[PDB]
Amino acid sequence: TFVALYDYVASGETDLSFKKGERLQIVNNTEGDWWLAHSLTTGQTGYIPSNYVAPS
Repeated sequence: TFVALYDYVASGETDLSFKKGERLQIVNNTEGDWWLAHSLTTGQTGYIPSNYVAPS
C-alpha cells in the first residue's frame, strides 16, 4: 500500500487519475516509470507515475 504525494490528472486512456493522499495498491511494478495501481480509496485501476507515490 502506497499513498499519493501529489494530484495526478490522467492524460491518456490507460493512466489513472488520483488525488494527493489517496491510498493505492500496486499491482504491477515490472517497469520503473509507470506502475499499474488500484485505488483503495476509489476502486479504480490504471497506470500511475511511480514517483508520485510513497509507501504507507
